[PDB]
Amino acid sequence: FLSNNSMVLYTDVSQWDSSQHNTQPFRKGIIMGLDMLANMTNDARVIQTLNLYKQTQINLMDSYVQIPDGNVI
Amino acid sequence: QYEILQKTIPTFEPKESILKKLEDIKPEQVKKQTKLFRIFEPRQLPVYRANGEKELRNRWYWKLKRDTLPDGDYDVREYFLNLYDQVLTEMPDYLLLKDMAVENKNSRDAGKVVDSETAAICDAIFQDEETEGVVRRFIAEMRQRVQADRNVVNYPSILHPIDHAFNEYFLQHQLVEPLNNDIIFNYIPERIRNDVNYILNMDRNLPSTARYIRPNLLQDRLNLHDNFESLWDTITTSNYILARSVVPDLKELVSTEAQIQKMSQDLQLEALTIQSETQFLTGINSQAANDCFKTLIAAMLSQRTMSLDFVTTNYMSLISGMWLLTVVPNDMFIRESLVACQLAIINTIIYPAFGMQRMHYRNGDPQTPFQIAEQQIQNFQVANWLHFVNNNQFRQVVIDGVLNQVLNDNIRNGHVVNQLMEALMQLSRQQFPTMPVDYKRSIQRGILLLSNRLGQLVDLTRLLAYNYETLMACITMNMQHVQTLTTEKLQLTSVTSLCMLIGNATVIPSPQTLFHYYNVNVNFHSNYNERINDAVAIITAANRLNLYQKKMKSIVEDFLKRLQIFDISRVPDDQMYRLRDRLRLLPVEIRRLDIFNLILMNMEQIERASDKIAQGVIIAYRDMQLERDEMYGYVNIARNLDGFQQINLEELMRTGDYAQITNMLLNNQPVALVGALPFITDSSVISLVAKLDATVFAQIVKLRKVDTLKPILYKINSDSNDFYLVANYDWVPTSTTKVYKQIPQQFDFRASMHMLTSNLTFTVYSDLLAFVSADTVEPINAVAFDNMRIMNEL
Amino acid sequence: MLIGNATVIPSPQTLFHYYNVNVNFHSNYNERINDAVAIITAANRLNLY
RNA sequence: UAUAUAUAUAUAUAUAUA
RNA sequence: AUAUAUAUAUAUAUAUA
Ligand SMILES: O=c1ccn([C@@H]2O[C@H](COP(=O)(O)OP(=O)(O)OP(=O)(O)O)[C@@H](O)[C@H]2O)c(=O)[nH]1
Repeated sequence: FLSNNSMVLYTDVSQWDSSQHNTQPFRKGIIMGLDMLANMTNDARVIQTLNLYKQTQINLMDSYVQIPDGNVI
Repeated sequence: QYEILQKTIPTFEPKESILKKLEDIKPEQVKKQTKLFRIFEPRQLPVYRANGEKELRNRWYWKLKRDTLPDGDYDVREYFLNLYDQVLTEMPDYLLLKDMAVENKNSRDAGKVVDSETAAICDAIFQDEETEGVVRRFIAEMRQRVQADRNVVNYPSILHPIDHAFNEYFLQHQLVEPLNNDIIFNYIPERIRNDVNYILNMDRNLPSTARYIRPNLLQDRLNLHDNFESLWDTITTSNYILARSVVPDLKELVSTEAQIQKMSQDLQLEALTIQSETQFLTGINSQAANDCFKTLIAAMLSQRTMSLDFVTTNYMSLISGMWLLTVVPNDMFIRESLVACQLAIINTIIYPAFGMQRMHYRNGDPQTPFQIAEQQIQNFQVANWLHFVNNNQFRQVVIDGVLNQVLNDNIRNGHVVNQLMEALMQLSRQQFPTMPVDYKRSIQRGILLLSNRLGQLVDLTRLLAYNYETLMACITMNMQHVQTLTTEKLQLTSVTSLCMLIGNATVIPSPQTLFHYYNVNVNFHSNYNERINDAVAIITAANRLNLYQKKMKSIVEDFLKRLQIFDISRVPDDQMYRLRDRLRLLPVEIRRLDIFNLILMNMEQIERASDKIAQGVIIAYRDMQLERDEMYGYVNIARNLDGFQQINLEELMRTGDYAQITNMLLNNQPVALVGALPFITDSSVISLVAKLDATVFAQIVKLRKVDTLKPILYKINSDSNDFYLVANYDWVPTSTTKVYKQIPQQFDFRASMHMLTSNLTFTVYSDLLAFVSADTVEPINAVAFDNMRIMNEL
Repeated sequence: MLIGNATVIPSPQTLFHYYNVNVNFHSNYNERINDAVAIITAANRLNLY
């Protein structure tokens, strides 16, 4: 689509991890998507695998990294 | 040895709400009241004679319980909408008086009065030494009257006449109807108890006592399929997933886990390997036959529009699509994708068979390419099947008060397959003149895998139109046929797995999953009409109470909330203020209309008989005698607002143009302000002679604000200081301004006793299909609407 | 399709400021025509080439 | 006079990428 | 006495008492 009436636009975020728009509004957009998908089906087993993929997003909304230095962690 | 480095993550709470399916919506928990609805309470007040001196006896008077009336004439009407929402949640469904009846402490024989408060009143009058004797004798002969043969009682009460008209209405208007064996069987719909295959049985018979609360199952007064194409999409995708749950699995697929072990230990003994008698094709599985049986039935019972998905280069999926369009009516398949499948049968199978030129079908022609190829074709048997597909329509009939769309009579029979396979045989005996011979051999091999299955395809049509016919008896809401927004993808390579993988085993829906599909279409339809009537009764009571300032988005926001299947925050103000113009035009249900008139008739008797709010002050600029009362002594009160020009202080704050009053307050014209003012009490008499009551209005001229108005209500009596001015000097007290305030009523004990009546015992039962225990006849001999059976083919 | 049922009104503090900036420009535009005419005309009665 | 149908094997390592 | 996540293509290799 490159022509003389067209404009291409390439952007690189400085860091895709650890951006402000990725902590809260990215997890809670996916957890909401698995609430509307828990109503689509009827099994006790397709809901249960979709209540585990929701549980890994609740647990990653707060996280901690374990990096040691010297003798302290 | 650790160290914690924690940072501040900004909190982000998105607008959302929980959405439940139709399978788990809790029914409305029934409300029964514990104490009477009391808004007036007797109180002990001192009494003053005509002189002003305090009398030795006291007197009882009706005052409000928790008299919290907001000031200003608009905030009072906002209180009475709030009172109207308080009587509705306290209004009981069934009210027994044996649960709320406490013992009278002293009577002739030890009887019961109807509440703990009205026993606390009648013992307060007995030990009060100042009471008369004939009031005390009336409490002695105050017992209950019980009648066992009609099981009604008559408990006494002591209620205010406004309080009595609210409790008398709760007793005569109850939602309990009697219940017995011959009315449980009327709860089951007519197309199930008049069905041969299901045999209905019950153990216990209910007594002549037991009652049940019938749900208001009248059709949707909102036409939510008319112009609401975003709310009807989510009220049918909530019904399509419920209907998919109750459509049963095919008997060729499903069996228990241990039967695989039970069939593996004897498979080497009894060699039965080609009993299934089918030619295999690549892309044929049984998990798609079980899938296409459920997305053909559950997309009909909820009226989703299916969308066909296929590839043109599969000559068998297009032949199996010929069975699909001739059973399911073409109004359900979506027009952009029915046409591309209805044209692909023409340009591949029908028109090369006769050697005709393949049709130029432009985009968006108003005639579908079966309706344009019954005119262009010259055969008789394939122009008789193309006439049935062009005129296959649902037949909107109303049955048992529920309009539901039955199929054509030939489709329930199976005779449409004998119209198709009579047409699919003449098309196979043609020559295919233009096309080469291997193209003729590629259809004649594939069109004969479907004509060999006539006995198994004349019976799939019977079974598919019997599972749809049986389950349709269990709906309650009115199914309308309107094309929805989002479609349900039915793969045409999954009808081929249905058409040639079924056989000789009726799957009939068991009656334990018909009673569950019916008890969740009642529990949602009765949770619909009890949210319409709860949200019409506030919209009509907002316009009747003259609330011009209330934005009525909020009382439609919670109407869509209590229907548990809608997400509120993705429904804008456009689809919540159009809905207000529909809920306004509806008549409010009779229990809410008869109780709003019991507020509207005496919303001026609750407002006038309370302290800390006075309905406007009048100004005279002349000495006039203030009238003597018995509970106040000497008070500058005015019972009628007559003879004076009125200013409406609801409007003087609304428009805010104070030019009328501040030109009428400097010239000393007699003015009667009208509103709801908080008044203060100035019991001293030497403030009256100093004319304090006139000096409070001059803060309307310098300062524009009128809400900071406190009119003076004098009270001159014996306990007031400096009272000897009234005693020695022969003068009656004269004021300048008097307060338009009403006198509280007297508590006359013998005129306030009311004999409340109710029944003795109920046993209110929640659902009625727990009693009747149904079971199905053996599916080898299971009978359709014809008395011949289905799955009769060998 | 994003408006609501909540009206906006030019408040009278920013209704008198818009008036006192349209008068103060109109009374400045007319007071500089009267200065520029009274010099052009006075350069002609005085015969100033 | 007649020459069949159908689109995503698995595992580890390696490089390019995110 | 011994640390290297996940996905996407691509190539090399491998299956056996
Ligand atoms: O090994 C990798 C590399 C990349 N990624 C994922 O790819 C994303 C984008 O990878 P980039 O290399 O584009 O990240 P960046 O924007 O931080 O790079 P610079 O501007 O600082 O040069 C990363 O932020 C991470 O999510 C991985 O998951 N694993």
